[PDB]
Amino acid sequence: ADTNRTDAAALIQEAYSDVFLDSVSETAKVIGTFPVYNMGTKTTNLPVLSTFP
Amino acid sequence: ADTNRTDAAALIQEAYSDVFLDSVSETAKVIGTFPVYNMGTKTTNLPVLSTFP
Repeated sequence: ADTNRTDAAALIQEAYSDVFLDSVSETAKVIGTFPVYNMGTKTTNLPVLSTFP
Repeated sequence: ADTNRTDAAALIQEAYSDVFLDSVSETAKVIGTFPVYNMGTKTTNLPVLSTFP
């Protein structure tokens, strides 16, 4: 006879690991790749040149 | 041949001013005018002489 793993089982803890959770927040790929402007109010006016000399 | 204010318009932002911006005035007067009693409970009884011999 021997003390089996099933006999000792109450003596044995499970563990925990986060390896399959994401390590970092995503971001909008448009924010990552196009120019970003920090707005101070709901509407910003942006002039564009339309015709020239 | 001349440019104009209409051609240049997208270059021309409007200003903002507080000169006529007034908050509401405190027009309330009975608490400053009349005798004030600081109530300590929902109801206060005021005995008065009603009739005399």
